[PDB]
Amino acid sequence: SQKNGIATLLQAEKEAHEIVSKARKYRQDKLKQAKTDAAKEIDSYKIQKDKE
Amino acid sequence: DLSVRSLHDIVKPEDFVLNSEHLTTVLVAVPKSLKSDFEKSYETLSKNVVPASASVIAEDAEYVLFNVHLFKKNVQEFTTAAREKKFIPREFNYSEELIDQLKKEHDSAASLEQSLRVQLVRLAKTAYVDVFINWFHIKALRVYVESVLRYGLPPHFNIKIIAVPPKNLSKCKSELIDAFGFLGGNAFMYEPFVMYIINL
Amino acid sequence: RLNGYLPSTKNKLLTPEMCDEIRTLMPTRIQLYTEWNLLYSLEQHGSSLHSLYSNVAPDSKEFRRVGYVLVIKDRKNGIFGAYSNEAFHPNEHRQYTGNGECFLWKLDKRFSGYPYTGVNEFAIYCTSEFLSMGAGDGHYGLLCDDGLLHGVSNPCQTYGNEVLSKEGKKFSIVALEVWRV
Amino acid sequence: SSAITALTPNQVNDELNKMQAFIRKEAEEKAKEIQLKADQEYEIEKTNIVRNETNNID
Repeated sequence: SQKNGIATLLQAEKEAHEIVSKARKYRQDKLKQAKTDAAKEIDSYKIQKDKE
Repeated sequence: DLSVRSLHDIVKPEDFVLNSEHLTTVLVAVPKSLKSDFEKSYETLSKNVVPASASVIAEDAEYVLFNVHLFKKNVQEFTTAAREKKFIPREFNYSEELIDQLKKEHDSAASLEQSLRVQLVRLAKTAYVDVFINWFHIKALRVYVESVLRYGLPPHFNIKIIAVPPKNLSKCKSELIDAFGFLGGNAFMYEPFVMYIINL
Repeated sequence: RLNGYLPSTKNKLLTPEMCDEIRTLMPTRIQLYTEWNLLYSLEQHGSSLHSLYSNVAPDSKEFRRVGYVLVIKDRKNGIFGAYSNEAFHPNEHRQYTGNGECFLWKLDKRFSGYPYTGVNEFAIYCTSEFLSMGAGDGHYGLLCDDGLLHGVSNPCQTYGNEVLSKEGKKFSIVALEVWRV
Repeated sequence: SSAITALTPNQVNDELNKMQAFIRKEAEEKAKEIQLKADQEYEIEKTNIVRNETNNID
């Protein structure tokens, strides 16, 4: 029989889909986090300059 | 044979591997005697070939149709190795409809072999009419020009047709030339005077 | 035993029954291959005679045995026309360019015809100002203006035809189509 | 015999395991590359935007 070896292959494909989703989501979250980090850094610099 | 010919109604999707990018299944035809040998040698024709996959799909009077589950890349390698091994793998695809289109093509062939035959009949008969008319017109012009060349000023030619059915065409030609060769001239008895044949 | 057309989304075209009926009378070897082509029309090609002549290019190299059919509707829906074997285009006044096998007709839901006769060969004519069919004593058998607005039809020796138009002596045009076969 | 097998019945599963293993390995490799690019972007566009902002606001 060959079906015995297709369930595991389907599970491998499913976890491949899950890990690509995870990787893309992590990339997007890192983009958002970098934008927020730059925003707060420029906020700090701006408050410094305007207080000066 | 079933394997070489279309397997439109023979093989079913379960014999294949669907919606899996890295896995597939081919259709194999095994000769009468090479059942066990191939069954113990089908996995060795390519790498990443899912072992323990042999399964009977169909058979004919000289072959038994098997199948092998293997990767997309290995299909070509297995097929070429089998072909060089005096072994014929089957050919098919997951059309899901080829059965009906192929029979419809056969029916269209059956309809056209009737229709085109009649149309060819009609065009051929009208051609045999008009082309033949032009053929007689051309020969009429031929006789006119030949009479003009060989004879003198005014047209008073007696253009006649004589048909000699039984095996007496050359004899009639001889009768005409010998009895009327002088018409073209004493030293011009090539034919003496104008005369032409229609091999109908 | 069937015919096809090639118009393009306009108000009025010709009917398939009419073409099936007319198919009866024309030289053989032409009725056999039956795929009619709309070479020119009045609706989607303007209303200029020059446009008509330009559209109908005497392109006979592919098939010099091609029938040309002109169908015209008079003022009061009286349909009629004629069949020609040569493309229409202005020529030198030397001679009428026309084979002695053309004919006229008065069609309707009641077909008729007037095959060419050997009495003469008149008014198979084509010029930049008019395009008329067989004639003789009295005006032409068929006539269309340079402007495609009025027409004249009368009996002629070239065809011995009757009067085709509902308004016999003269009339006006309301729609014209031309077909190539 | 309902099982046309020329070898032992568990080498099928061993090759199965190797197959899913390389699938997992390639998945991990692509995921790690995605993570690395997501890390380096984190810094490069952050630096670009903070630099140009700081400059114009200065």
